[PDB]
Amino acid sequence: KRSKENLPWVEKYRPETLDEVYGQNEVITTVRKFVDEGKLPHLLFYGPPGTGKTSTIVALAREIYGKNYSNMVLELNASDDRGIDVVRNQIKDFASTRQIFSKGFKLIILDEADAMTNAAQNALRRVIERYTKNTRFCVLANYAHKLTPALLSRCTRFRFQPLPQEAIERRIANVLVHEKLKLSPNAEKALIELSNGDMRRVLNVLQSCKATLDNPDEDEISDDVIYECCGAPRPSDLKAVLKSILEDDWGTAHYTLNKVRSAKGLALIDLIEGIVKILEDYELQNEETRVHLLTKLADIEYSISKGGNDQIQGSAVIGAIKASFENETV
Amino acid sequence: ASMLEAKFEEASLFKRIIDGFKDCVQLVNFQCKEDGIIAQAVDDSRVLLVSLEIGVEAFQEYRCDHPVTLGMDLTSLSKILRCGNNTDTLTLIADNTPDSIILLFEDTKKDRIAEYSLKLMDIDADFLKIEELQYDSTLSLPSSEFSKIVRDLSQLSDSINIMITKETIKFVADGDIGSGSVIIKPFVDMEHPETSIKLEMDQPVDLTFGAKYLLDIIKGSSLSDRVGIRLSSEAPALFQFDLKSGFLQFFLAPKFND
Amino acid sequence: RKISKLAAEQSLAQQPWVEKYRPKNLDEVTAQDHAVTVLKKTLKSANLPHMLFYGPPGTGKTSTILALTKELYGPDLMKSRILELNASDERGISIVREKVKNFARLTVSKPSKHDLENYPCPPYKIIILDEADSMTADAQSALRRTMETYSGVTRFCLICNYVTRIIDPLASRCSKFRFKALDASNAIDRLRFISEQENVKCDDGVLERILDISAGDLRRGITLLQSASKGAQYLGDGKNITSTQVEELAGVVPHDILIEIVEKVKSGDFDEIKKYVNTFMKSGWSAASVVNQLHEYYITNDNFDTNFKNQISWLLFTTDSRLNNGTNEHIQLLNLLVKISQL
Amino acid sequence: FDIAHKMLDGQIYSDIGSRNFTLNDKIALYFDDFDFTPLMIQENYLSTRPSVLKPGQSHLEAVAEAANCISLGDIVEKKIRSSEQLWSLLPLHAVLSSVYPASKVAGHMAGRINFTAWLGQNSKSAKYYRLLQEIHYHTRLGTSTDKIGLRLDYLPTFRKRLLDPFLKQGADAISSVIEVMDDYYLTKEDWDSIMEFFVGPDVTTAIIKKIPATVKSGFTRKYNSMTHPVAIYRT
Amino acid sequence: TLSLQLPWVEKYRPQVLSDIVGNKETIDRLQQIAKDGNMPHMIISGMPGIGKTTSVHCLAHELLGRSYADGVLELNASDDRGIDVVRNQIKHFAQKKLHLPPGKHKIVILDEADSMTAGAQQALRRTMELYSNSTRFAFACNQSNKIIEPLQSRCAILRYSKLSDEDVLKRLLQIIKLEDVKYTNDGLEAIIFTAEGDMRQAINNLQSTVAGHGLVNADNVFKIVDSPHPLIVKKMLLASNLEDSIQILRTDLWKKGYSSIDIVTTSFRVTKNLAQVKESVRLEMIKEIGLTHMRILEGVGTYLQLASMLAKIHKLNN
Amino acid sequence: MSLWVDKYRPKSLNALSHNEELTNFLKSLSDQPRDLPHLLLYGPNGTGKKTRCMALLESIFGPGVYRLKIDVRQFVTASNRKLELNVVSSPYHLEITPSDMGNNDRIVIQELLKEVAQMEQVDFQDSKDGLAHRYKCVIINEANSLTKDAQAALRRTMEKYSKNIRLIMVCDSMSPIIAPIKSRCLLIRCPAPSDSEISTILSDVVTNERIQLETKDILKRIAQASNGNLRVSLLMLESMALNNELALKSSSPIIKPDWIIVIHKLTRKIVKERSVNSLIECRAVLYDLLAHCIPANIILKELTFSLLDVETLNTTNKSSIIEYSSVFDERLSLGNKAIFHLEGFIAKVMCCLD
DNA sequence: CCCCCCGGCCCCCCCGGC
DNA sequence: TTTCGGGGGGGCCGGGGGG
Ligand SMILES: Nc1ncnc2c1ncn2[C@@H]1O[C@H](COP(=O)(O)OP(=O)(O)OP(O)(O)=S)[C@@H](O)[C@H]1O
Ligand SMILES: Nc1ncnc2c1ncn2[C@@H]1O[C@H](COP(=O)(O)OP(=O)(O)OP(O)(O)=S)[C@@H](O)[C@H]1O
Ligand SMILES: Nc1ncnc2c1ncn2[C@@H]1O[C@H](COP(=O)(O)OP(=O)(O)OP(O)(O)=S)[C@@H](O)[C@H]1O
Ligand SMILES: Nc1nc2c(ncn2[C@@H]2O[C@H](COP(=O)(O)OP(=O)(O)O)[C@@H](O)[C@H]2O)c(=O)[nH]1
Ligand SMILES: [Mg+2]
Ligand SMILES: [Mg+2]
Ligand SMILES: [Mg+2]
Repeated sequence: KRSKENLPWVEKYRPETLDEVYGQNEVITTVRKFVDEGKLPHLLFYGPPGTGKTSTIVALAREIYGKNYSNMVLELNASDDRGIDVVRNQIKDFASTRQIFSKGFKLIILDEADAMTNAAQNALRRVIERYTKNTRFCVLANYAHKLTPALLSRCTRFRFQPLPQEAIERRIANVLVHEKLKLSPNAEKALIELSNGDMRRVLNVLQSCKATLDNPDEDEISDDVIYECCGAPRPSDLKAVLKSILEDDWGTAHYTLNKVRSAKGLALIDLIEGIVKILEDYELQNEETRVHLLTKLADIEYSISKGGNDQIQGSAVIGAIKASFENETV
Repeated sequence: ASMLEAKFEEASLFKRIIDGFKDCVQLVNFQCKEDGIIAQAVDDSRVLLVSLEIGVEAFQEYRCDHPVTLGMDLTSLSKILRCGNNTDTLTLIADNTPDSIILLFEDTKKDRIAEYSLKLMDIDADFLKIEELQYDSTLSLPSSEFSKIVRDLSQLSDSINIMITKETIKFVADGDIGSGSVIIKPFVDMEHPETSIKLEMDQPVDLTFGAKYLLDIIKGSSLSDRVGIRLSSEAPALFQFDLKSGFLQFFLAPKFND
Repeated sequence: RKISKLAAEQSLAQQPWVEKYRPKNLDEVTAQDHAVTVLKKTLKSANLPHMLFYGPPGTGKTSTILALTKELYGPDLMKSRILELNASDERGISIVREKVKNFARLTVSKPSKHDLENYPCPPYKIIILDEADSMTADAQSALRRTMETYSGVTRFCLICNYVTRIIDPLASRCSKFRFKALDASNAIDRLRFISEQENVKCDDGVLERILDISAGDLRRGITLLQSASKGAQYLGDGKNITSTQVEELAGVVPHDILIEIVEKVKSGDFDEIKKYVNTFMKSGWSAASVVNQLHEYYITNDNFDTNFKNQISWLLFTTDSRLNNGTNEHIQLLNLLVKISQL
Repeated sequence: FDIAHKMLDGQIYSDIGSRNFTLNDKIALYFDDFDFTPLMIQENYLSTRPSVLKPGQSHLEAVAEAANCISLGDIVEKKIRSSEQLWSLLPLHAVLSSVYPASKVAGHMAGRINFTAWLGQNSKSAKYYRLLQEIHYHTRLGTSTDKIGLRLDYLPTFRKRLLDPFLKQGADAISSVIEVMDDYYLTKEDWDSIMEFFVGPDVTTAIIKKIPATVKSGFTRKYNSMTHPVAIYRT
Repeated sequence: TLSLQLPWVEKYRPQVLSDIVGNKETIDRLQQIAKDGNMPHMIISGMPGIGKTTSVHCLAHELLGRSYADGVLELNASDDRGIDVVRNQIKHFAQKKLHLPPGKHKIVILDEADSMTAGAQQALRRTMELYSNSTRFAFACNQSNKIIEPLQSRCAILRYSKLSDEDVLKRLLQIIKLEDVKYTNDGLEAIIFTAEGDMRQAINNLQSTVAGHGLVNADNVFKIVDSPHPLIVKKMLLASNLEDSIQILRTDLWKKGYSSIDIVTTSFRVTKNLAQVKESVRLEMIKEIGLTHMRILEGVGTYLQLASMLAKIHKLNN
Repeated sequence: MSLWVDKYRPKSLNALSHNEELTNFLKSLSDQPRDLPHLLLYGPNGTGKKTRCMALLESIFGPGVYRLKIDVRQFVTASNRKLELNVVSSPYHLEITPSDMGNNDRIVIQELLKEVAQMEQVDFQDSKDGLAHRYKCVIINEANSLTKDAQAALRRTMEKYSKNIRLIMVCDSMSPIIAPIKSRCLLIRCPAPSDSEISTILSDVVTNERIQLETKDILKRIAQASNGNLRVSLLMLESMALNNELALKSSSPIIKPDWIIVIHKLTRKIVKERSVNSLIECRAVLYDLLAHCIPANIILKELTFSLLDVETLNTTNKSSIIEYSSVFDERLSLGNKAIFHLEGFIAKVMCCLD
């Protein structure tokens, strides 16, 4: 903790103000307008991992209260005890009492509320209702099915979407400026593709790529560096494997799969995912081909998730694809 | 064992100071500088703030080369402190960039030495300067009387309402089984000045506080025989107990009027 | 009575080869450069992220983390800077909430002058959760904010064989490192070095055959090499170790038995297949090895058409999946052989 | 009992009956007593005359389909009560264990509805396994096997060397039985439990009863009139 | 800004029985009871946000007037309600002496009574029986089945029905008139459609839309209120072609950030409540959905698994 | 007196009769036991795995390994339940069967085995080399019955404290053993004895016990009835000798266990009658078998292989039967109540036959 | 120096979906 | 029956205070 330069990039680039949150323009604008005119309702932030929910709520709290926001908000998460007793005593006392420092309203942030017990959620209902005159609640979740309908009825819902490509590009540009790094367009495209809308993945991969370069100042991050550090298949490898499977005979397809995998020690699961993504865009005359492909590939993925023989799994992938595509003739 | 070295002639003083607010907060950051020791903490509910100050005069010997922050857990510190006897001198020792603090109990007459080590914790709670505020009412009264009133009224209800008006202080509680009201007035006696009730009023005040917080606050009555309560309509109540070379302050937020 | 304690080197000299030749520094990790280089650069960068090592058995994950800690802190400062929890310790939600959080919030242990002069000594400690895939979902969820809040003084390492067992938030928080399977192409050098150190004499291609039989697990290969060396030493003839001895030690079915099974399958008679399989099971051959050998024989054969291979691949995959659940080997093998014979 | 009677009624599975008593209603009926509903269904799903058989489908085929679904439901239940505590799977367990098999064989109860017999059998199995473990650890120092191997292989020979002598040589074989018992650290309770394990044509209840009371009295007296060794020394 | 605007759910919370919409017969019965007194033990059950707590509080206020503070004991899930509380505090309140008009009684309001433990409910029985001459009990809950049978026997059952779109529109129009909110018919229709009979949800959505955009029309309402995902799941399951179902899954659910666990649970619920489909087909779809749900719970929560589930469902439907 | 199976059990490596190659391999392993890795002996039941493990221990340490004693260890769960584990120990080795506590076997791995692993050897146990032994041996019987959590707990224990203990795990099948544990062990295949070796052992027993035989062929037949199970063969020989006044004739019949007879009767009933009432009777028979400590997997295997031996069935029926057996064996592996899966298998077989 | 009040462990019993 | 985890209720034990 000697300096902020010792922190992982995922935490060292955490937004500190609402202007540093990208890809959520609608939500940010709406919440900013709510706070500007003092019309903030009870909030719910529902979204997938690493979309900026915790960052957004912390930035909102800092904007409302300034730098000394921690002492004027009650933050609870899955690492802390949040039983029914906690709701009855600590949350109730915080909601029913005035602020120590200022005379403003009070904010309670229940981060990762989907891990809360049903009893605590039920106890929270009348607490939210009775003290809404001076207190507001913010809930954060990845899974909505864990939240009771009563709690959802009292909150205004905001959905955090997977980060758009432009936002990831802007954040990558800022990180490159700060770190004095160079990135090629192909490397950026590959990084965005593997991100799947999660900023933390982008930042971790960028840190690994920087660590990989012999000379981070002069060297530039190329797609080869990304593929090496992540140990992921190249698009050319996937195309070659799929072409061999579809066109060549069994012996040649087996040889090609083995050679491609052994060239860089690729994992079979990554190849399966890439081939599924490629085949999604394929136009199939018969729906039965799609049915067979999806079912068999899902079965193989589930089997791989538990281990098993790798060579047999690869042969199973080859055979499943061949059998499924045999239905495009008649 | 040279960076910070502080000595208490009697270990009972530090134990009593710690026990004054050990039940209010759990994690405390003690900041030690050449002028003495300070500490500020906020309870889990964020309703009560504890501020402790101890000056150099309270120590037989005190040396602090550079400012040092030490994060401690209250229950562990109290458990270590209760080991020492009342006739043994206490010494707090810390090194540069310490990961722990050493407590040494010495008994020269019996040549008894007891060393304890407490691991420190990283607390990101910066010292919040409490800007001085003008208060509508300031009343100083014996600690025992306030403790008795709080203990009596807390039985009837979970909230205690304090009203200060012209030459009168009223404590009221209303509960399921009944209600209670205690009225006191300013009074000065030269024969027994320690029992005097002093009141200075500018505007009348009326504030409601949680009973449990007051029960925790009154635990500092051992430190000082008198307690000073400062109340304002727009500020949290301030309960101060005066030490020989320092003070212990409790800032309590009142309940919302609704 | 009592026995004088043995020296560290003396004690290690009489350990099993897998433990005896465990890597001691990051330079001794064989074929994980794509991640080892990134880890090594942190010795100077001093911004180590949260790490999620995942990979198949015996690839060098635990060794890698131990070597990294050794290089970062040194023999004296390691213990005070490391907290290790694995599947042999209780790791319930309460444990995560209390003990892990308490260790994560502690101030870092004070480095000594020698440690500062000799080692980088980064300003944070490390919590290793080995076999993290055995932890429940709720316990994992309890770590999410602990990882982020105390990242200034603590870093987390989660090691697993099945990455899917880690909840998505934790995987997002951690930087992922995939450990590749160790085969004859990328792990031959280490095995040859070990054999030379132990003075093991073998025919050409024996080490390659050992690594091929191991199928990505270097621990298994080292154990097989130690077994072969013990056999050769006991024999006393001084002859080079041969591939046949290695195969016998590894439980590989002889080629003649496999050909007999293939011929019985080709015949197609249920009674003959059942009788032969009943006789075969008495030898104690592992069903997984038999299935692997049959897959190798059938897939790489030019005498079978595309449809036959398409069907047999799925049959073998189904049998392997069923065997992975701990099923009766006899029944599964008989079913597989009958189904193949009906193709 | 009422849950079993209603769930197995064929009217609620018809086109008209399904719109009045919906699938949600059947799931709620299961949730009335989730603990006992699957057991009752499994107990009583073979004792109905169905009225929902599809054209060309026999009673046996529907019974087999219901049994397959019940097995899948048992797997799901094992999943629910594991270390992961996947209680959110309870609704699915309702469909697989009760609703689907019942819909496969829904009709009119061909006879009296019977309470599940699985709990008593489970208790009996636990008792017998405890007895087997006690016997195994009494004879561990002599034998070379696990408890299962003891039950499947050793027990018949022990019967031949423990019970047959009484039936063949009368009361003159008490000494040999006692010698064998001592050699394996067996006690009288162990003898009785061993005799209580056999099934099929090897049942010993009638054979034991037919033995003259004098022979049993003499055996007990001889056993009580001497010292015997102890395998496990408790302290 | 440190100032807060009072939510319209609280500002326009009905204060009298005549301001509550829906369940006309029950409201009239409560009005008659308030006029004549002799309120009996009652249990009010219904779906969230339909005016149960409002009804109970209004009835108590009209019944007691100035004595409300002394003669009402309110306990909910946020307060301590253990067996000790029932045995001491509630008993003390029941035995309390309080002079009241010749047709009024003390009232104990146990809100969210379905969360109370069995022991407390059992202890309440003789307390209700013995002190009924001066005290009456009003339970409010979402599921009346959680209340033990002896307590139900002692109380009058009042099952609240869902609010029709007419009543929601009527209340929304009153609030709009009282607040001078510019709106359009399409916006109000969208708000009502998204509310699904939840008055609290409708009012909150209206207030949020007004705050965030000013004019209440369909575009702004849908920007503030997302289209419920259960309808999207139902459309996905009812698609004729596998390609259309996969399109809906990938565009309207997966790319919007909905988790796989949420998607599979919603699919299970929608399939359960799919009356248009034959029950046996629904059972097969539920079997497939349960297989997928178990796979996701194990840890494989991928888009491929959901696509495979859709493929199996379509194969069954064909 | 003591049964012939126990009385004549070899107590040394040089006393082993069958599988000379395995004996030589074990001798090679015991030649330099200081760096011996963990061992996993897998093979068919009743072949001599435990005998070979004991012989290896005797060769490493000495005859004292055979002086065994039994003690009781107490364990407490999170629910405060008290469990007792019977530990068989010698001055050099310790034996455990954690599966005895079912799902609580993990406890044994976390507390007992870890406790033993953290204790160093201090008693002066002089070895053949000249110095004292440095590790103790821990035998885990029925290792394939351990829960996955117990094996996971074993994972790091075997590695951290390998200098203090060495593990020997005996199993009838490696399929339920997780991959990391197999990676951590030296695998040893234990083939069943041949018919001739079984005949030789039986002839030696007969000569020692003075049993009259009309011809040697009788022993051969017993071996054929054993199907490679030496323990079963010896017990059957003793039973036949007792039944025939210690005189075996060529016409003496082969004695089968009671549960085998019950399963054969059930198979005949299934073949004869295919009806729901027959299914109810089959359920009653299955309950009777289960209540008397007959494992479900054994029942399924025996029933399948008895059905496959029926001469009236055609190839299609046998193929369907074996497929159903595979499916329901998997179900039993992943299931809890075995009766459900057994009844499902019987119903499917009945449908296929009809 | 002894008795009583009252906070905190310790244990044991019971849901767990909507 | 029951493989975690949460909640509740009752029983002692012991610190502190009072007489
Ligand atoms: N919209 C964003 N803009 C910039 N950085 C982001 C954004 N979202 C995520 N990040 C980055 O990823 C890190 C984590 O962001 P978070 O706000 O914690 O995401 P999250 O949605 O709260 O994750 P979960 O739901 O707890 S798994 C931040 O410190 C940022 O560095
Ligand atoms: N990359 C490697 N380089 C050198 N030796 C290795 C390597 N991987 C495995 N080994 C050897 O095998 C032994 C075990 O290696 P480990 O680091 O324990 O593998 P692992 O991936 O942690 O095993 P799991 O996942 O717990 S089954 C080491 O002591 C080494 O002797
Ligand atoms: N019939 C109604 N008429 C007018 N407003 C209503 C009505 N029902 C609900 N509301 C409004 O929504 C707010 C909440 O109503 P409640 O009475 O709390 O509903 P509820 O059914 O008790 O909620 P639950 O069951 O505790 S989740 C009221 O203050 C009203 O502003
Ligand atoms: N004469 C002789 N008997 C053996 C030999 N191996 C095993 N046996 C006998 O076979 C019995 C069963 O052996 P055991 O190890 O318990 O079977 P397993 O552990 O299930 O493989 C033993 O009691 C011995 O009597 C051998 O090599 N020679
Ligand atoms: Mg977050
Ligand atoms: Mg490892
Ligand atoms: Mg309500």
